[PDB]
Amino acid sequence: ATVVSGQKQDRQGGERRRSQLDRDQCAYCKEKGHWAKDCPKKPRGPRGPRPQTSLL
RNA sequence: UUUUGCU
Ligand SMILES: [Zn+2]
Repeated sequence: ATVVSGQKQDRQGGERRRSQLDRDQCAYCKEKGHWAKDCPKKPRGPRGPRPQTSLL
C-alpha cells in the first residue's frame, strides 16, 4: 500500500484529563472491554470503506 | 458524540 506524510501545521497530542479512560476501556463509545481501535461503532465495515458520510 | 491510550 501507499503511505506518505503530507504537510502539518499544528501537531497533535491530546492529553488533559479523560474522565477515567481505563486501560481496558474504549475512548469512542465509552465501552468497557474493547478498545477504540476495536470499537464496533467504528466507521469500518461491513462493506464500504469510506468514513465521514456526506448524505444524510 | 466520544479513537483525549506505549505494541
Ligand atoms: Zn467502543
